[PDB]
Amino acid sequence: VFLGFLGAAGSTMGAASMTLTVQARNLLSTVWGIKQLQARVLAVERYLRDQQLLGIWGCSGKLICCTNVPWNSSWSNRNLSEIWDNMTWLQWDKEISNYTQIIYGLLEESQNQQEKNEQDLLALD
Amino acid sequence: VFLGFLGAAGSTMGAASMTLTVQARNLLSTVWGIKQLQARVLAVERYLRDQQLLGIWGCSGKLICCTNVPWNSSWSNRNLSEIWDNMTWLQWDKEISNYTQIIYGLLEESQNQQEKNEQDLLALD
Amino acid sequence: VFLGFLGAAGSTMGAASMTLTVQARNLLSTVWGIKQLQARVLAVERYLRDQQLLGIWGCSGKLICCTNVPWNSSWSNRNLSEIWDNMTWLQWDKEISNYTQIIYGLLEESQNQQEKNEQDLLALD
Amino acid sequence: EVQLVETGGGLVQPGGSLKLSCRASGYTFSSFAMSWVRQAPGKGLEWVSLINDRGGLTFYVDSVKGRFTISRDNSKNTLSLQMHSLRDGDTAVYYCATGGMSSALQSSKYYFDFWGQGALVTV
Amino acid sequence: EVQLVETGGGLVQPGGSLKLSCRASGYTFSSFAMSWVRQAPGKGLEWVSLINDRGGLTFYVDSVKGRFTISRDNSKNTLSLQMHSLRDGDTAVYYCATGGMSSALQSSKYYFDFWGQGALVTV
Amino acid sequence: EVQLVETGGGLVQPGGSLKLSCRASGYTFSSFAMSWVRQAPGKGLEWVSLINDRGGLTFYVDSVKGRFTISRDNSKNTLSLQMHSLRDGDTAVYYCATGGMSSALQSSKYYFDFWGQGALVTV
Amino acid sequence: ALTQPPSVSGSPGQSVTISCTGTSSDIGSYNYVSWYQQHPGKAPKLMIYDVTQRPSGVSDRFSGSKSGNTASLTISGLQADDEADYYCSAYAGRQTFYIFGGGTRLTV
Amino acid sequence: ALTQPPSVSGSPGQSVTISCTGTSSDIGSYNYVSWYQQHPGKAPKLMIYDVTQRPSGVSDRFSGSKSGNTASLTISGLQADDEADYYCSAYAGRQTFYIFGGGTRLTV
Amino acid sequence: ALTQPPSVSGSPGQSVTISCTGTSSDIGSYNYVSWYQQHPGKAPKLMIYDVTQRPSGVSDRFSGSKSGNTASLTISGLQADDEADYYCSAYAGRQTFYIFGGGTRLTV
Ligand SMILES: *[C@@H]1O[C@H](CO)[C@@H](O)[C@H](O)[C@H]1NC(C)=O
Ligand SMILES: *[C@@H]1O[C@H](CO)[C@@H](O)[C@H](O)[C@H]1NC(C)=O
Ligand SMILES: *[C@@H]1O[C@H](CO)[C@@H](O)[C@H](O)[C@H]1NC(C)=O
Ligand SMILES: *[C@@H]1O[C@H](CO)[C@@H](O)[C@H](O)[C@H]1NC(C)=O
Ligand SMILES: *[C@@H]1O[C@H](CO)[C@@H](O)[C@H](O)[C@H]1NC(C)=O
Ligand SMILES: *[C@@H]1O[C@H](CO)[C@@H](O)[C@H](O)[C@H]1NC(C)=O
Ligand SMILES: *[C@@H]1O[C@H](CO)[C@@H](O)[C@H](O)[C@H]1NC(C)=O
Ligand SMILES: *[C@@H]1O[C@H](CO)[C@@H](O)[C@H](O)[C@H]1NC(C)=O
Ligand SMILES: *[C@@H]1O[C@H](CO)[C@@H](O)[C@H](O)[C@H]1NC(C)=O
Ligand SMILES: *[C@@H]1O[C@H](CO)[C@@H](O)[C@H](O)[C@H]1NC(C)=O
Ligand SMILES: *[C@@H]1O[C@H](CO)[C@@H](O)[C@H](O)[C@H]1NC(C)=O
Ligand SMILES: *[C@@H]1O[C@H](CO)[C@@H](O)[C@H](O)[C@H]1NC(C)=O
Repeated sequence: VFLGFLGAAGSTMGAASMTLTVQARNLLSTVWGIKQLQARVLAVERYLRDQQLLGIWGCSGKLICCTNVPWNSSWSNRNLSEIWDNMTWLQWDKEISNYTQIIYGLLEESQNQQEKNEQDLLALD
Repeated sequence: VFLGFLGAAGSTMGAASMTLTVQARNLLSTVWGIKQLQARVLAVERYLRDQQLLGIWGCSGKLICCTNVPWNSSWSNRNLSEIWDNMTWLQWDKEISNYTQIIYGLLEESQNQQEKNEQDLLALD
Repeated sequence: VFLGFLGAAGSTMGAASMTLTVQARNLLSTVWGIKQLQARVLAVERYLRDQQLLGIWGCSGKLICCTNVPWNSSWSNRNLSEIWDNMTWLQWDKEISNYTQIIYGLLEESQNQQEKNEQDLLALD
Repeated sequence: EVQLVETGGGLVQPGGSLKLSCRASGYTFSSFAMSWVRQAPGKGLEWVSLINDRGGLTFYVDSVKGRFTISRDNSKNTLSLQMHSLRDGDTAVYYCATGGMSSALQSSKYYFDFWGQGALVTV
Repeated sequence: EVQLVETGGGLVQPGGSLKLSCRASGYTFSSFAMSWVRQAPGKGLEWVSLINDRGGLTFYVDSVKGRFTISRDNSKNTLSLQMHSLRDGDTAVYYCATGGMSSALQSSKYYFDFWGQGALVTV
Repeated sequence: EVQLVETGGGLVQPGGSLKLSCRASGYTFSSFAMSWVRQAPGKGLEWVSLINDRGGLTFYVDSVKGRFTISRDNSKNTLSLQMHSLRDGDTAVYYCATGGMSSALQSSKYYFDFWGQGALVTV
Repeated sequence: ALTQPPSVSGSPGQSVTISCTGTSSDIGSYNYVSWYQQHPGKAPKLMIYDVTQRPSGVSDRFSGSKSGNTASLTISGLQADDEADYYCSAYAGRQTFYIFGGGTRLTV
Repeated sequence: ALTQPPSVSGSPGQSVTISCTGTSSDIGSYNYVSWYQQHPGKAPKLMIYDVTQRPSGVSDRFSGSKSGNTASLTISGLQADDEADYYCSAYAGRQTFYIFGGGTRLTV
Repeated sequence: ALTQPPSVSGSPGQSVTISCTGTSSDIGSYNYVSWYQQHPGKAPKLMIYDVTQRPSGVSDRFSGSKSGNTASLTISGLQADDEADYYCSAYAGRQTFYIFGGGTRLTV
């Protein structure tokens, strides 16, 4: 499982988006019998929290998920070639750390809950 | 995350159904280093059990999920206006505690497994 | 919950595929207060790992999941009647233990990631 | 040994609501999908409807899709067809037959293996 | 008390881009779905478009599906209809009405309960 | 520098099964989507088929949807078109071209950027 | 569209039954048939909804009914003020929603 | 519907080849073409299924075959008891399922 | 298909504006209208893409524009070497992709 882990860390975002399963499979597994257990418990919570995010968004069970949130040029004005072909995910995460929680809120609030309510109302027509 | 938690506990079920993400995000996180760890483990199991229910039903990854189980007037004869507009979720849960496991069984047994088998058979046509 | 557990272990695979929820619901729950806690933690990890497999495949939230991996006669030349009507799951698992990781790799690599990328490209047409 | 025996057939007027029932014996009824196929007196065969082995999936031709209703009871071994708003084009011998589809766990049965005596319907 | 009052109606040429606006009072605007229904001078009623209570789901007839755009503002209590590429067949009195659908949490409102004065449009 | 060179073109009878192959050079073949576009001797251009950069998504016009099969090999840089059951309306110069779509991670390429010499097909 | 009689007549105090015929996909599939009364120069008004149900403020003299793929509006106790164009509205699914019939001229 | 020759003839002991022509969406897309024999006054009987496969109890004299968008029923060793109406059945997808051809009158 | 004028003419040094008319579902729904120039005996060449955008190597004399459900190709500074058949290409959704217009004969 470990093999290939973080190998595309220095690759472009496009090239590094085809190895998502390699990172995904590496997120899940005498006081030293307690502390290690705590670490195991910690890993589970982190995994579940990320999965919870994917579930409050319409992204449950997916590694690549398309959404209805428009991109804002304030978050980033770079082209697609300057993000996917000429840029790595670490650089992108360093720039967009500043805006992550606005995008997360837009993902959580407007799009998924309005879409879910609209499916609730279309299903009773 | 905590902010707004249980705020719609006294609101109507309709008004309180638009805040589901607020409760959903608050379900997941020296003998005192063990007992607290047990509590953390306990929370995970509860979360997973509820998610497991949603998965055995056709509701995985959703906060609002529509099903094929007809409502039975024996469970409740109240109108929709007397449930969603003039009633809270605590009152509803107190009345329908008596019938919860019948609805859960109907959700688990007839609808999801028959639908899943019917998709298994439609996919081979 | 326990009632009916593994009851179809000796039944045919077809008959034993209608009781999947019974096994699914039984996977989730002083040094003896630590060891038992470790066991609980262990169960969670196993559950999550299996769920993770189902998520890296296109099978999240499903107990029966159809895929795009063709069956290979090298894995098994038996008919459908000799698998579903005249055979149990333990016998099938004993034969196909030898081939499980090839099928798992084909499930993980070609079909789901190519399908996910193709949906990523169809959604922007 | 497989004996299919239709009943409920007779004569009705336009707008009629006619129910046929095919009784099966000699094989496991719940293990096979069933179909209804009709033959006009002066024409060939036409497939009408299909129901799966569990009675949960039903298929119809467009010409009868909103008027005919195939159904089955696996305890009583009875296939049934309820036709509402019968039209002049529905005059035919209706046959019940075993086959037309199968579940994912069985081999393909894209054919009608066994057939019934037939039942005349005059609209 | 429910008072619907349309404006923006008048005369335009083929290819015109005409905007109507219906103002509502006397009831909770955001709690009801709204529709636009048109009546040609010499014909009967024809339903044109439907918008839900939240303004997120819109439905149109095929004849106007790519030309008309229903919209609503729940703070200002204003329903609006923007028609582009107006055709000769679009000459009619347009009415705004309350109803046509409801959310899953309400009772069915598959009817138009309250109506507007109407607004003449001559293409 | 981009050089597209079609081959496999010639003459065939109705019901024929004709295979064309377009060889590409001068650019990254696997990075671009490809299309086939045809021109009848006396008419204008008609788009025939589209294949994405990975060769997993294929699109056709209704008139050829069940008869033509676009395919690509990215190691050999070869685009190919297999037409079965060729009809009299399929007589044309077929051109291979780069473009027509792109993946979500690229800019839109809803146009045909580079073109081939062409290949005559007489049914 | 629904087929509806172009005009009917009735003497005061008598009862009339306007009819309305539709396909099976609309009247015969959904129990949502409503009736509207439009006076000349004014906008319609919902006399009946859901086949048999009356909006408040509407007199009991107006009643509705269904029969297969057909609906009807029974207007009893005809008065001079009932002289109006009556319209059907049927719900016909999700790919199309509301289909109206032609107007019925009521004279007294 | 499938196009099938209205009638064929053959002397006893000779071999006949009933033909059957369909569109590419049905015979040319799925390898599920079955043949039925109906005597006058009785109900059909599955002579062949899956193009080339015979139900048990059916004599070897009946064989089937496909060629592009065309199917055929080769009946060798013709006997007096083969005088029946023969029918095609092709599987044609999920939006429609079974399409039958016209009957073929076999005389001996 | 798109409707395009069969032929236009212009004297050298003058400017011509080839036109192109489409339905609202294609030119009026997507801003993806491209123009191609095909000399007799050769294959087309992308003069313009995305309505107003020119591939590199293409002279500034060629410009494009849109107006509702109509597109246009303004060719200024006409030269003898511009004598070619011009074609439209509009993107028209996912159930169909590219619709071409007829050719426009340019003479100088
Ligand atoms: C590192 O960059 C070079 C170009 O400088 C590239 O060829 C190589 O593939 C990159 N490595 C990885 C792991 O992506
Ligand atoms: C983008 O962000 C700015 C603030 O940075 C905000 O004012 C603006 O409205 C946003 N634009 C969109 C389209 O959401
Ligand atoms: C977009 O692409 C151009 C191509 O010339 C490049 O020079 C430019 O830096 C890019 N712009 C941004 C904002 O990334
Ligand atoms: C966000 O703000 C921090 C400073 O608070 C800065 O380092 C970071 O680069 C900012 N974002 C961008 C896109 O520059
Ligand atoms: C409590 O009830 C009042 C009406 O008595 C209502 O206006 C108010 O919004 C309710 N509070 C909440 C939090 O829903
Ligand atoms: C509703 O519940 C009663 C028992 O409380 C049961 O007998 C009845 O069949 C149920 N009705 C339906 C429609 O399931
Ligand atoms: C339903 O609504 C009516 C409206 O008058 C109300 O009086 C009644 O109590 C409600 N019925 C139930 C069973 O909740
Ligand atoms: C269910 O039964 C309990 C007593 O066992 C009772 O308190 C409760 O109210 C019952 N349910 C309803 C709907 O009354
Ligand atoms: C065990 O096998 C017998 C046949 O030998 C069968 O009838 C029975 O149902 C089987 N038991 C189970 C639990 O499937
Ligand atoms: C099946 O497995 C063998 C090796 O056991 C392999 O060579 C062959 O290509 C496989 N076939 C398919 C169709 O994948
Ligand atoms: C398939 O079915 C036949 C039926 O006669 C059986 O004899 C045979 O053993 C089966 N073959 C395999 C490979 O399981
Ligand atoms: C896989 O190999 C083992 C021995 O390594 C053998 O026991 C097993 O039966 C093999 N698989 C099959 C299908 O025989």
